[PDB]
Amino acid sequence: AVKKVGKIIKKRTKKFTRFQSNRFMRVKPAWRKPRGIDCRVRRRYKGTNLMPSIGYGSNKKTKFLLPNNKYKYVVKNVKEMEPLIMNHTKYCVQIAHNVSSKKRKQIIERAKQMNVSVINAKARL
Amino acid sequence: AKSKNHTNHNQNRKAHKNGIKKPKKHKFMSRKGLDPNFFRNQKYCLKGIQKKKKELKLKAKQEKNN
RNA sequence: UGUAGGAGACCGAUAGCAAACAAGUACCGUGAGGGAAAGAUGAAAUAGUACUCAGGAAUGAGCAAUUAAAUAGUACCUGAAA
RNA sequence: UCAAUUAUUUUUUUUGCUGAGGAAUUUUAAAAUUAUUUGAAUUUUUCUUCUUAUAAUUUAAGUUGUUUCUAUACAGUACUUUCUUAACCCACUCGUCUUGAAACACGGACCAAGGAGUCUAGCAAAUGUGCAAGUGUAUAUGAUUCUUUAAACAUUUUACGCA
RNA sequence: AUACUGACGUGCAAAUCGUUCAUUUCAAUCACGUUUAGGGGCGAAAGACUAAUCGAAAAGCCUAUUAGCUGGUUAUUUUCGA
RNA sequence: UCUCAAACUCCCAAUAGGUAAAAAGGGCGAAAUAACUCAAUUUGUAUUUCACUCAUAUUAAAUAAAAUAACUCCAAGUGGGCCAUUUUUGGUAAGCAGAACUGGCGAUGAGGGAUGCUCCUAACGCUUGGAUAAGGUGCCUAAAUAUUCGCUCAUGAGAUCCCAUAAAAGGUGUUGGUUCAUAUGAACUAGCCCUGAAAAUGGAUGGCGCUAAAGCGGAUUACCGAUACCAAGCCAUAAAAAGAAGAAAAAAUUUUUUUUUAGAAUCUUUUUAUGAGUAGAAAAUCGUGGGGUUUGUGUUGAAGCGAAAUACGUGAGUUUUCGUGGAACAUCUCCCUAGUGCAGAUCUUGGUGGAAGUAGCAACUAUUCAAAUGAGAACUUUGAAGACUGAAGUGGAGAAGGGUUUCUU
RNA sequence: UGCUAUCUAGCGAAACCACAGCCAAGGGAACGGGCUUGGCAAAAUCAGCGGGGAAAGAAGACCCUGUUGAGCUUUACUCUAG
RNA sequence: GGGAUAACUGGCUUGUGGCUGCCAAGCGCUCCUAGCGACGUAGCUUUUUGAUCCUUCGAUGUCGGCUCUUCCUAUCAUUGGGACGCAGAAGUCUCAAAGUGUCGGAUUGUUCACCCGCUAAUAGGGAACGUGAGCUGGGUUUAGACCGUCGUGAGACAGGUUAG
RNA sequence: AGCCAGAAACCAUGCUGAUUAAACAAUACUAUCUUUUUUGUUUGCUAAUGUAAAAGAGAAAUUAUAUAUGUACCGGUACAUA
Repeated sequence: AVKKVGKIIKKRTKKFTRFQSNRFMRVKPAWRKPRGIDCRVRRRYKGTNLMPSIGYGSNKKTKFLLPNNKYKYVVKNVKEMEPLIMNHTKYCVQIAHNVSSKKRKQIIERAKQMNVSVINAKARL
Repeated sequence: AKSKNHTNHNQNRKAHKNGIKKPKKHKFMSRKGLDPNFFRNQKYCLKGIQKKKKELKLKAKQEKNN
């Protein structure tokens, strides 16, 4: 059920996958809100796939936080180090999809100079 | 082709949604329909009072300036 | 409309002219008429599969072989889902 | 033996669940309690009351302490977490028009791509913006304006629309 | 082309096949060529026929005709809500 | 004197309805003004200016999450409704037609009613715990084979509103009563039970079952029982507070070392209340194509695609890894623009399944043997047989129509 | 009795298809394959068959409705060739 | 376009139909009740006909017969009985009973009906008005045609007929 | 209360089926193999793991229920005992 880690409480692990998605193969699993009449979702019959709800929303101290205890910041250029040094105690680097290996390695070295771990550090090696 | 006729149903309940609105209860009311002769004499009286006020106001102001 | 330029906050091959193409064609209709589907290997094929083996042959395999690359071999880019 | 039932009260035995917060002047002030100090009170007190002065503390003023363990690890069969069946309890074809569909109502074999409130005219209110008894610059002219310029810029004092 | 309301009825066939039956020297049958064309023709009349088309042929256009009616009408959360 | 009436009325309810409870006002006075007014310029009327003064320093009766009130503007959706209690009209009646008041459903989950759109309980963010409601407590099925007093045996008993049958009428079955007579004989009476009491797949107190009840009628508690109720946390919405600059801790050996040190108005801190929803309206978002702008990503392999991720977001999504892949890719910095978001239309177009190795390859009497060819021969060729077409011929010729189909290799 | 069916070798479709596929009763849009309670319920198949799938089909040809029509008629209205 | 609305089932109801009652004035020589039973009055059912319009009109194949099976009982006969207005023979009313049986023709479009005959008796019903991918196609009910009546007419007729 | 006889009804008997019981019994023969002990069970494979219920998984009069069991006499009588 509910997932405490320190004073970071996250309410719901399980994603609100879309109503009867396996039943009709054409349906995709990402949420879509029925405008149907007698849909067994909005007409709120118990035991079906649950609706997402704002109530499940994160606590304001946590909001977007990771179990890392640092907010993730995605990095595609070396120059992004300069704000990240001042924020290192509150923010963590993630290196972007594209980043060429020579540049990526250089950013990884820079991140170590900034004393902040890369959360996807082993990538492209 | 075979219609239902009427019902008063829900109309009272609809009326209570915004409530039953009531008079604004003004202290003055337009008096077109009210008693000729007596009301034109009132118009003369009122004009008379206005003239009396005007005479008083004009003389007092002129006295104050001097 | 015919021809010639110049264009674009246009379309990007089920779109855009019916037509990116050997299309006003094929094809269908007694005829007037109706009218498609249809692009892409690679930098270079003056690099387009040599050679060997097993096969009646098709083909297949290879210690053999082009290419940077052949689950890149001309029904050749990528190659989704069912 | 001294019930019982009301009334105002005073406790107590085990125990269940909870811990938000984060105090650069409201985690402050008083209260409380303890050890002091001064004056009183009264049911007269080894938890008796008030207020006079001093300290500490907590019942004030939203959990803290101690000891384990993970572990003396470097990813392991433990731990995190995905997938996977299970099992208990619950779970009727979706869309649809209809007061009313699980229907013996209608559409849907399946998958992919494409696939439906727009544009113009005139009008209105809204809100922004510029100016104000004016406003717009119309057709058009003009320029030391000429890849982008098919716009941009300018207009030698009673033109016209609307007010 | 009368009947077997036969076989066939995802056919051999969008009317076939089998058996039965009517016709067979005349208002006969067949060919080819020819005439009459769309509110028109032509009709031993059944509204019959006029190229798998008919109580108004086929082709193209006015046209994206019109439809108070049928169907469909596409991401998310939050708020007020008949 | 008997019995009476929707469309009769001497009298006459409950329910429903209206006015009332003072400050822009009301009191009692004076002065003014008239073309109104009387016999009569204060004789009144009405108005105006000046006075003196009425509760509200708990409010000229209460009570009120009484401004969430008004009012203006602009617009939507809708105009086929239905159900229940109670009153009710027509109709033999009707899950029938038609009304009234109110509440539901529609537009609504949740717990009970065995099941059930509507009955009852009760309206819903996400969670933890409590205690209850409607309702239960023999088992299915969670809590009592609880307590307590009656009544009840049925050769088709009975068993929770709506609710799925049931009556007049009987009964020397049993149980209480009550009137009479003489612990007996009568007569009544209502409780249970019986008769009255027949239907269609096999069959329905929900089923099993239940009789010292788990039946019927009471009472006594305990226990169980909801997303309703209370406390607590978190989320968003609504309202309200309040706001345009300074040292805390730990580790060392007073001084060295380690962490932190907020001021961005659609903003930050804080508090309380609130959270239903079709049709419908609004706002905040997220994505797609293109444009300007900004500052980046590219072959030390990007986009794309498959598979994923201790990933992030309530969510749409976003971000990322590995694999494939081999060329162009972004902008959230800001803002314009649009052929801009699909599951569905007997959607359009294309591909593809299950149906299925199935339906089927049935007009027209029949082939056999041997040989040759060839990789291979039931259906090619040659021969031998057997057969058939049977001159209205599967034989010759020619027309239409086709057009090299001919013929050799 | 023939020809088929049947079985093999060979070639080889289609209609249809929300998901499907045992009942009984109940309630329910008042006749359920799925729902509630009961009965129950143990692979895989081959050959048949017609009880059911309110089986398949064609936007009820019937009936009703539309200020959609069309056909036809008259001493309906308004015209008009003759 | 329409289950916004008929004809087909189902459903509610049961007026109408059918079946069972209660009673006691008469009838039954005589005798209320062996058998009856009025005037009255209570139920039950839906094999009747209605009333209806909830369900289905992008279709549930519209009557009947044939064929075939199963269920019901409100029993006609067969088995066991009770009563009698019963001497026997019969016969009549009645109860437990659904184990078993319930026919051949003539005439019909026919449920129904109506003769003739057998029988041992020739009971009554349900199953989507049992049963059209079981059959049949005679009938209502497509398009051709006929006669009568009605309509000026075109035409119309739960008026009749033949062909489909 | 206790009883009896009594029907084409009822249940057995009889008869048919019984991969309707995911049923079973007896018999016959056979597959390097069976039995006892030790250690192990942190290219599709080629050492090898599973339990719905250990914790003292302790406990065999009997008709009974408005009375039972022994023992002694002849199902009965007498006497003990729960």
